[PDB]
Amino acid sequence: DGLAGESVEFQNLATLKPSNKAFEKKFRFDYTNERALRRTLQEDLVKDVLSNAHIQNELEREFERMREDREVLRVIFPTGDSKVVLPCNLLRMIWNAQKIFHINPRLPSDLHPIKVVEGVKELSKKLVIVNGDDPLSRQAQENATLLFNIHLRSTLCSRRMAEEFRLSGEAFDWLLGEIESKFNQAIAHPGEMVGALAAQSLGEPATQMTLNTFHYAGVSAKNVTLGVPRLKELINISKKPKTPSLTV
Amino acid sequence: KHMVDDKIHSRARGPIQILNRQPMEGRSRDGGLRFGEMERDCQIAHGAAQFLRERLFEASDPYQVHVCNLCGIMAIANTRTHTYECRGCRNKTQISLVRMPYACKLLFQELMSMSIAPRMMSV
Amino acid sequence: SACPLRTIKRVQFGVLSPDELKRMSVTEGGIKYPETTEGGRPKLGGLMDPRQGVIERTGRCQTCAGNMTECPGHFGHIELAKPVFHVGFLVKTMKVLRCVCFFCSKLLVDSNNPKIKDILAKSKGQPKKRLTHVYDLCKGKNGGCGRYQPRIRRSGLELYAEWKKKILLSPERVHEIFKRISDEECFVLGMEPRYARPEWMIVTVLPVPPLSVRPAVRNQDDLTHKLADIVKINNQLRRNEQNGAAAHVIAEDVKLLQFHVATMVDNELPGLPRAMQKSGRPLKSLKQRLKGKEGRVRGNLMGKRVDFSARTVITPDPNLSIDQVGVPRSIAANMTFAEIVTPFNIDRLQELVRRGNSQYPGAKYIIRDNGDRIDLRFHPKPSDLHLQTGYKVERHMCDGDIVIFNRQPTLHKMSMMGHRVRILPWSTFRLNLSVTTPYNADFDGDEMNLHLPQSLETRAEIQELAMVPRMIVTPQSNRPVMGIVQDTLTAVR
Amino acid sequence: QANQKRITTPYMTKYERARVLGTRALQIAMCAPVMVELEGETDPLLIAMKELKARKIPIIIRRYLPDGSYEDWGVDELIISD
Amino acid sequence: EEDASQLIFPKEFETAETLLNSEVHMLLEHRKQQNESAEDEQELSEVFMKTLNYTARFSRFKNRETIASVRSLLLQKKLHKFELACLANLCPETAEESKALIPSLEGRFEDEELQQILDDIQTKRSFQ
Amino acid sequence: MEAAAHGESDPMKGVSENIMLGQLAPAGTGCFDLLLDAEKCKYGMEIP
Amino acid sequence: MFYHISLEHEILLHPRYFGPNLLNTVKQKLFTEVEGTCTGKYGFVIAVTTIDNIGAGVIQPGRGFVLYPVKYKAIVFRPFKGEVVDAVVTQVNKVGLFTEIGPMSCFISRHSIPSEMEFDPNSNPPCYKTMDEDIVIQQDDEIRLKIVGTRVDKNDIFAIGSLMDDYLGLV
DNA sequence: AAGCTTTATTGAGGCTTAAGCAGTGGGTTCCAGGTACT
DNA sequence: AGTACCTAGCTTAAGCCTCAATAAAGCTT
RNA sequence: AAAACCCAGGGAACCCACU
Ligand SMILES: [Mg+2]
Ligand SMILES: [Zn+2]
Ligand SMILES: [Zn+2]
Ligand SMILES: [Zn+2]
Repeated sequence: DGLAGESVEFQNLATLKPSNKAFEKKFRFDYTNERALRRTLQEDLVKDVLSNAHIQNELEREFERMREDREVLRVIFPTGDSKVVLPCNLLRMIWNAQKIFHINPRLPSDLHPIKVVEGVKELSKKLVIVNGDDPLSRQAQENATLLFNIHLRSTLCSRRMAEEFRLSGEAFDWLLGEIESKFNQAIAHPGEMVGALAAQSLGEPATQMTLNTFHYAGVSAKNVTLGVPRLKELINISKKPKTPSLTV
Repeated sequence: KHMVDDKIHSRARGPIQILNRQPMEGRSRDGGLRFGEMERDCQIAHGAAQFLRERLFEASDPYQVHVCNLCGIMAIANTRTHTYECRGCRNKTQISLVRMPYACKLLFQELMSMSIAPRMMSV
Repeated sequence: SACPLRTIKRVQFGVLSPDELKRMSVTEGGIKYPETTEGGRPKLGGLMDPRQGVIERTGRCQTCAGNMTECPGHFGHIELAKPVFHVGFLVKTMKVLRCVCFFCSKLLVDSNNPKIKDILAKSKGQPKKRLTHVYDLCKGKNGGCGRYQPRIRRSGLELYAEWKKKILLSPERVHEIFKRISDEECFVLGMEPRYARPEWMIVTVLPVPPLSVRPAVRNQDDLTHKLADIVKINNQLRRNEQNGAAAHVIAEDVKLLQFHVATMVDNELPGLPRAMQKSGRPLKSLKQRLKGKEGRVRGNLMGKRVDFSARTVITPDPNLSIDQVGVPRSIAANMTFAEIVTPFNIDRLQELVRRGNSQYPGAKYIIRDNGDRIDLRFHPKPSDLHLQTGYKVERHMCDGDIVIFNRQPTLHKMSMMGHRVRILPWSTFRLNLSVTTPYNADFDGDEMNLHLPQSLETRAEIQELAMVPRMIVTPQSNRPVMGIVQDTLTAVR
Repeated sequence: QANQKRITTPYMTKYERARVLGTRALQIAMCAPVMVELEGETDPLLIAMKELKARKIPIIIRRYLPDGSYEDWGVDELIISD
Repeated sequence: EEDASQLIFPKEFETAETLLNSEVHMLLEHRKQQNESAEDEQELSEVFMKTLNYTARFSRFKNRETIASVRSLLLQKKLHKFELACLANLCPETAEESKALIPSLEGRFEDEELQQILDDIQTKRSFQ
Repeated sequence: MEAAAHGESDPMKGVSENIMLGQLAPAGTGCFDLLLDAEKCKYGMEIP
Repeated sequence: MFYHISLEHEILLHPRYFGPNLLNTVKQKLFTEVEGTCTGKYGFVIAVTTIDNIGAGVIQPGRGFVLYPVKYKAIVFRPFKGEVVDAVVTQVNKVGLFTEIGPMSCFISRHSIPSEMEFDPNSNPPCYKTMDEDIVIQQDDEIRLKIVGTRVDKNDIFAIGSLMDDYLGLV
């Protein structure tokens, strides 16, 4: 991905592990309801969304991308877990933005949801891992930030922005700048000794992790062998491992 | 028995070994600390290439040797009369000066003693 | 000094040509005397040769004008009577002997072959893989001369040919048969004749390293004793074949000479008796000097002793920042930083110079513009203590200086940090508490190493990279490594 | 390669900044002219950091592409990391 | 190894370009003039004014226009730069003298044409 | 020896070649080279 | 022969001498350090015509100065083997003949001087002349000499002339 | 002559052997002995 | 007699030993 | 006799400690 290992944090993918109805209930941003729009947005913005159908079409299109993203994540993560490392802690910065701008989220918010969709799309263009314009670089850029963009859309969708976050227009503008600035700081620096860093990153834990933590049974019948010798058998390709095994 | 005055020692360009122009060993002979292999690896990981060069060459054993440009073997140089000739080649004009540690010069020397030519080309 | 300063872009490894070795040698007549010195003075042509290098301090080289420090040493050569193959290249020699025709000295593989052209097409730049393909291809032939494959077996060290008659095979026989392989013929086997030629693998002239390699302290080196055996036996062969020609003393002394030169390179021959000295200690050969963990590559080139370093026990101290280390005064009064004289600090540095050494904040070395050092601990005349812009002052380290602070074993990159120097009275390294966790040093008698970056440029390199605030978060597990020590943690809870 | 084909990262990464600071403080310590108006300092490293914040270091950095090519970025042209 | 009598030159002086005594004289005089101006500059080397006086004493073409005429006259004949420069500097008067001073001119040009070239040189030689 | 027997070369593009040869390795803070600007030196004033 | 070639040399600039005008300092450095010098390969460095190219300034790692590769047109002269060159006689000796070609001192020994061209110290100027007193080579004369060989010592070249071949001697 | 049989034949499975095996200080002992010749 | 001169396991490639298809060679009907 | 001791020219093996 081209991201250095210092400026990343454990984050939770909200798009992963809802039900289909739960996913739609939490992300679709149903614009048909009157009172919900009245409570969340200011009245000038409420009639703007209700009157125009182009905005409604765009809000439907971004949800289409989320279902596409939801399928992609489930293919990437067959296991039902979402604890993944990503550079920008989006939830914290949103919470950071809330306290900076004194949201008072009881009042209806005042940012146009079309600004959220347009701001996210512009932000995704600004986050560049691979330069160039040819489709080979475009695919690499898409694949480099595929996971981050899915998480970026999920946390900064129109429904959660107007319902559970309720940032302001200036706060959202600050949020986009902060995310862009922090993502550029997490880019791997050309010239980092990754090989030396990775080698120490594996050998340092090798001292702490026991030579024979597997003296005990481990799996009741199997002798897992996990330990320095198991690490050794992987570092040098041993054609005669101490305990070969299968998982049928 | 492990008191601190028996263990404290510092050094700045103290006595230098005779086999290779490196610092002594042990504080009894005013020896210096050894910047071992893992220390070199850690300074690579830090990316502090200039500090690594300083430690391993400038602060340990700086040395210079004259090598002719054609053949990668060290030549003979009279710095008093400024005569720089490579016996075997006799070029006397295409000869270069390099700054390389005395340990590396020694190593190349017994490599030549093994009939091996570490021909250094500066071009 | 007239030679331009250059950097080594590439180094090419090849065997020394015997003709090349002779001409580069400084011992023109060759080492013909087993003696070390003659009547208290170095004997020309002996083991210690004045042309070879500088013998003692306050002396000059006879080849160059070296002062025992600027003299790199000059090689000599030993024209031994009968050619000898030496160890190491023997395994490669045997493979070459298999590939080449024993009698016709031909490639034995008929390079006019699409199989070999396929191999050459595959082998563009890999010499060892090219030689492998051919060795497997060589198999068995007897192909052109007829009955020309003698199985070449190696008994002990000496290798002997054996048809299905067995005869011990002379090293000079190897030299004669490698003389015939052509240039492109060598390129098929993966040796460039411009750099490596098979006939050069047989050592027909032995290089003796200069005095810089083997030292003398009156007392001779272990390598010197072995070279004494080489020239003692070499002179024996030279006189035996000069007039004796017994054809049997030669048959044994050549083997004895072969053993000695072989052991000089590699001591631990697996099946051959280790060489011995009069003291009873096995002699350290050149290969033994390099292969060990205490050898040259690892023990001297990779990890070496360094000046400007201190080592003492650490004691905890919570009254200073995490980037500050409390070094003792005596260490600070013995460790110097080279500060450049500029008009900004010319007055401050002048104040340090007049203090001199043993006046803690002062200095001990002052360097002129031409690299001339003047000591300050011996009180020279005040006339040369003047300072102008351009001088160097090696002043004792003061507060705020940057040091590298590491603990063996250095496992990860947080085992070696840069700290700011604080001067405290007692004779220990006072460092902060949260720095313990990355170091794994629990003050139970642990002693620490402190390195000082001597140049100004490397000082900024550490300050922008190796300061402890800049590696609070690890890259291995994207989490902080400093943390809070136990006593603060329990008290804050 | 011209400025149209200038593909390296516009940000001054930490190794480049660390070496620029060292090589500029070394020059300042050797009586090089100072690019920025100093308010009175003796440590040349602080002067180099001040120049870094002023983006007035008279150094062009040559970034070697792994293929053999190289780009020439100005210090003022590079975006400072901090 | 080198011999200009049959035009054997080292590989280094293959792209070299020759100059006249008068061309060198005028170039050195211009450089001396710029040395007179552009203050805070020390005097030039001993070789500088040594060669300047050497080429001023042996100057044969007092005019830069004469220099241009000699070049436009001599370049279009098949002459090597060394032969052309030596002919224009030594200024022989007889074809035998020109062939003896420069033995690499044997058969390059007809002796009548060579004598005509020498007569042209003498015509454009700035007399004193 | 095997490199010497095969006449091998070494581009020294790695790290430890420069380390043992004592020259600066291309391992970060040294992966690049620095060029002194000509124009920016004109804009700087001389300190007293 | 007086040659106009392009030569490459590296100039070293300390930061103390950077100044507001940097390239003029490099020009002065080049105009000082190669002028009047002599190389065994290219001969006498007579003058630098025009500084052609100034290369990129590579700051030496660790050490302070910057490095400038410089290409420049230069007027040079190198003596050859086998050419007749005009010369000015500086001294006539019983052993040889001291002649001058620009900055180069040339020694024409008498054994390489024909038998007719004899030495006479009886004349007020010690000079070379024949018995017919037709060719008189004395102090401050304009002659032509046949360069046989050149020797370089202490970074300058001196040569040996001869008068064996025809049309050699006083002009 | 197409097929069977033999016989090298040639690539493909089984046995010994080097060669490596984390970092810095402090003390002790030993480095010729044996003959030979005055 | 004193002294100077001579003489504990490991692993893995790697070379080495043996064994079964197979086409050339010559019989075979 | 700059007697600028600007302050070691010994190595090897073994054992014992500390992390
Ligand atoms: Mg401890
Ligand atoms: Zn040479
Ligand atoms: Zn020497
Ligand atoms: Zn044959």
